[PDB]
Amino acid sequence: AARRIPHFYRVRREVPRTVNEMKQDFVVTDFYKVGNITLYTELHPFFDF
Amino acid sequence: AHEYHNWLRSPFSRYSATCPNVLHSVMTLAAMLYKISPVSLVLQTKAHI
Amino acid sequence: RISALPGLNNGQLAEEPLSAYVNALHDHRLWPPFVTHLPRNMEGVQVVA
Amino acid sequence: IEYSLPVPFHRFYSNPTICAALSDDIKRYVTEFPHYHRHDGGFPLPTAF
Repeated sequence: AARRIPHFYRVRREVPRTVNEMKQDFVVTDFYKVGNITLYTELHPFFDF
Repeated sequence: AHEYHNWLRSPFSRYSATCPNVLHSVMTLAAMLYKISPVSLVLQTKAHI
Repeated sequence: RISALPGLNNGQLAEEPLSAYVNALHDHRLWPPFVTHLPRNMEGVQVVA
Repeated sequence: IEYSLPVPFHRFYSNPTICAALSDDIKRYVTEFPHYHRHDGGFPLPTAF
């Protein structure tokens, strides 16, 4: 792993964000609004989907 | 002398001409440089600025 | 730190970061008044002597 | 700088600037995607991490 760290960044290509990361995007006010596409995932307080 | 095709117009110097010399005037000159465009509007509004 | 919204500047839409779309300090088309090195990014910008 | 090897492996302890200084591949990668030059996480850890 430590030696092939450079091989990962060698590929000049982008990565998708996780839904948890895209979910942090929203302010408390508009987390509940229809504009939050990640709501279909927030099913359980104690578990993430 | 091409003001109208310039990036910073007369209100910038009109502000900096009398602003007090504290850090807040620096931050204000920075926040005045927020672009006005649909992308910039959505980015500012989602942040509730 | 103030000028670019770090909670929303996470992406691109052209081959430019979103922070370039929100604040002029962050795009490469605006130049500082004084130059000692030329900038790395000069796609649509052309310099005239 | 010749004997040191960067390893971004955590949400913390993955500063893009340091690991870009230490390796040329991460330097190219960060110059490709300036929006990845961010410290809220979001900077892509390698596939193993």
